[PDB]
Amino acid sequence: GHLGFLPRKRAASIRARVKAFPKDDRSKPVALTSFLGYKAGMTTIVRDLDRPGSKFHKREVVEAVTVVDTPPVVVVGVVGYVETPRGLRSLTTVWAEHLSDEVKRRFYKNWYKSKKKAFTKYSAKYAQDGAGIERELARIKKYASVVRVLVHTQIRKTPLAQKKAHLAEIQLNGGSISEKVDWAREHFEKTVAVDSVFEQNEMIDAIAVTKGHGFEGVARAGQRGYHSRTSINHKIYRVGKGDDEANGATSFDRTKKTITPMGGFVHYGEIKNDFIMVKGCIPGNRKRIVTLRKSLYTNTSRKALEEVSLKWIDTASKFGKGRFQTPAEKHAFMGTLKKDL
Amino acid sequence: AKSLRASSHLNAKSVKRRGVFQKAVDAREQRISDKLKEDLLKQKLEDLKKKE
Amino acid sequence: FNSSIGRTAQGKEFGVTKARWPAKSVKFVQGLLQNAAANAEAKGLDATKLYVSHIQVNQAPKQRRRTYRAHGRINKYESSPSHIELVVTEKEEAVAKAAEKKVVRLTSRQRGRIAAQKRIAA
RNA sequence: GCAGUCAAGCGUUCAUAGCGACAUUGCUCGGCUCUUCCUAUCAUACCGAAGCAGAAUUCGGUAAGCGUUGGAUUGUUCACCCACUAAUAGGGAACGUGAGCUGGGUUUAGACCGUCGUGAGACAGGUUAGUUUUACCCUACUGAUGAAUGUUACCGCAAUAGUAAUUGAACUUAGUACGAGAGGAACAGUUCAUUCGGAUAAUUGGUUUUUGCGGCUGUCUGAUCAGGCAUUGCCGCGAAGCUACCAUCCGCUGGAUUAUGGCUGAACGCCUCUAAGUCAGAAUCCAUGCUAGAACGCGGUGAUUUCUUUGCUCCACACAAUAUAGAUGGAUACGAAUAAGGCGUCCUUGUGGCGUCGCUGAACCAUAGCAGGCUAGCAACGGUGCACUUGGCGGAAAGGCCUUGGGUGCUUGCUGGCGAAUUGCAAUGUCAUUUUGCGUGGGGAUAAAUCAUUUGUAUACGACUUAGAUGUACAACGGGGUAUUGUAAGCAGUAGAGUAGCCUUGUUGUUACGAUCUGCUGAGAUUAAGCCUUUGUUGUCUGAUUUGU
RNA sequence: AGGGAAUCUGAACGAGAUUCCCACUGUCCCUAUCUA
RNA sequence: GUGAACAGCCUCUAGUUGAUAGAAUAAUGUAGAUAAGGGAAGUCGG
Repeated sequence: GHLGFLPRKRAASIRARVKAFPKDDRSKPVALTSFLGYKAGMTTIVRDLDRPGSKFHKREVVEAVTVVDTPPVVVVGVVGYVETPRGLRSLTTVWAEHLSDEVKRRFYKNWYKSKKKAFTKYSAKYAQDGAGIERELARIKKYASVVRVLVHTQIRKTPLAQKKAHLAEIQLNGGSISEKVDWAREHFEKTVAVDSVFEQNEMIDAIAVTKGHGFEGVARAGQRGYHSRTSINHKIYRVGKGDDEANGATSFDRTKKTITPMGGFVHYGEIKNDFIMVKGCIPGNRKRIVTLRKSLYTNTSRKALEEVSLKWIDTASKFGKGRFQTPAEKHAFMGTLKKDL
Repeated sequence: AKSLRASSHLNAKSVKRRGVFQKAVDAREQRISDKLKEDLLKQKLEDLKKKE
Repeated sequence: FNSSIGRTAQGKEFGVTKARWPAKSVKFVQGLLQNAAANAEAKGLDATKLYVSHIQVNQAPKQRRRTYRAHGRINKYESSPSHIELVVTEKEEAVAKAAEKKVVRLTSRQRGRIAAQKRIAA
């Protein structure tokens, strides 16, 4: 096999942490560098191909895309790291004073038995003109060469029966560390949307813990699957919206439909919020939390520069076989049934 | 065939990266940060919904 | 005596990965504990201040079953019986506040020094 | 190789005691499969020489990063055929790979002894030996738990170890460069594919004890329907799941160099790519990226049990204990250079002038008091201890550094007066600093984890992810969707072969039996067990343990 | 009421042997899934 | 008894329910199936 992907062992957690970040330019505006959601879905798209030099210039191509569900990420903190001869070293983290039920749930393994007394003295530590919070924020701005944002996911807006959101750390590639820590100050308790991180025609690297297959039998026997994998260069085809109906509508199809198939995806619900439709196949299975970083570097070929003109979204039944896009088209083709009249 | 780490191809790709190839990414970044700045104002309006 | 036990979650309590549910042995021990508790009643002792201080199980003379067999061999099987014995004891809060005199010998230079110290210090 | 031709020298003087290098002249047991390594490299990368016009090629240099195919082959193959490919390079892992294995050879093959035998061999005489192989050993290698460092939880950092991409051609560039012509390139731009790896199941194909639905054969309930049943009786379709270059997606960019080409330039009054310097330059190296995280590497942050008969932490003095890889005046802070510097002063403010210093820390600062007591003063506004206190500074392990002041003892700067002894001529003579426990007298703070049940993104077992003390809670049912099968049971009919039966002998005459066709009927059944959704109904919400700076 | 055709061997043969022609198959390309 | 049948499959009379159990259900192994396209290219040798 590949000797790089060793030791071929089970990961530390389902939420794999992002190993490296995109560099930094100290003149660029403040913007997030990685996003997270919940991968669950896969679907077929057709599009006309404006890729000149190819055998399919001004032709149409069918291809497989994946739908990661991405509820609006909520900022609950910021971390500052000093540059040492020993690597980086977190000197101060700061939180949001009033955090959701989801994250106070993340701080316990057994949620129901506890008195739910998580950040009581920390919120009481805030309870004045600030004084100590602004002291720690001065501490971050004075030192700390890089600044990373503590976020979490909106787990309840996702159909998952987990209730327990994931903490993460996302660096900022907007220059002047002052603007980093003050962007964070403008964003405590607030939420960050998907399309404020990504857009169409943008290459990303989705990282995921790879679908556990359990025990398996130099070509050696042992563990197969459940490894933390980084896959790079998956083009974003569509960023979606929850409130907006006709997400499944293209420039061509234009029928008022959601990208959610009939009876939803298999083993996972519908979509009730923002999503990213990424091309190809992201690692992990359905219901799996994926962390989407962006490219690391200027990765422009013509596979990264071209504009996607989506023509049609397959929303037919994945559970079973596909014959109808809408429920409306099933009973339009069928005629009327027994229990109808 | 020239390798992935073939010196001449890395230099030819650096000739690319100082032209159109970075400028499109540096326009896309401005459009992303713009909508991020737009995301503050909406939430501030929903601050003023409760403040009303 | 724990080689090739199926490791359990219920051993976390004791810091051991391997643990078992040995029904026959448990039933015998609690039969002896019930006997010991009643011996405590007959003697006239407390019920809640009562802890097991000594519990010792050592090997007994083995039983000798035999079964015929490969090549018609006589592979001798042996039961491994045991002599269980235990003592339950009254718990004692604050045992003693008394010690030995601990007589200290010290030379002319130490006698002299201590005397000089009490001439100076309070 | 032999003989001769030269022939640097040496032969004890030395060519005529002899040896004698490079040349030169005479004729002439084999093979299947994997892992790792070597370079003495076949291809891929970059170069140098070559009548190298272009293309193609030959030799040579650096180079082991990555590659090195598919069939027919058996008079002893110790041969080779015919293609594909960029190319199908050569070897090691001393009996590598026969205790990972087979395909064809000894003749009833070891050793000793005997009998009959001219030169010549037999005898199915006779005695014999042919033990390392299994280890429910040992440990490598893969993977998995795990006590400990207050507990417990979340977010992290990254020492170290591994690492990966590969080759082919297609379009412009072109029918241009170059070419009598025949032919015929290359960089920059873009497009695919091959091998390899990491994944993933949208669709396609595959697959079925959902044995889901349907059909057939048999077999039992006395017949329909239901099925009992058939070593899963047989057949068609087939969800979920699992899956295939039989499917689809994805697989990077900066420095340092090698051969080589150079710049300035010595050695050597020319020159010289090298000696001091110096630019470029390979698929090379090291990083970036990609994977694990040290369970005795580290950081930040959240919570830390309240009547346990005030449990737990923090300040003060107090007694016991427990130790110390080893206090016993002070770890006393510029940086850089060495063919140079430090300091002081001055000015034209500089790679500046002038003076001075080192040649050891042999220094410098602290240092005299019952192991440092008690007191009388004199001189000066100093030095220092202690605790209150104004800030500023310190992130590389900051955990300390300076500073503003008020009080407060002490001062050996100088001079007085008391006290020390008997520790008997020495005996470390104990004065340091950790880790604690029991007592005190004041502050402060009001938990989680495990088991058990559930979950299924996980799963040998562990472990992991979940869920649950009155809620857009959870469980069971229930409804709605989506799928799979293909028209359920029952009933009716004018559709009815063919027949029994009233005689009006029928030109859908009739009463009944009557395969099947038709209708209610894309119906019926199943549909989460690892699909979706939940205003319905019904119920659950509390058991044991363990943990302290 | 599994083939077929030749040949070597003791004209059909005999589950004799070999070679070829036609059909068939997971033996393989290249494995994948299910049950016991 | 059904069946052309000593094939099985089902039973009457009569006799058994004896063989450690329970909990899980991943890979491997043995055995049996099915499979796109090609159809011995596998292998010394269908």
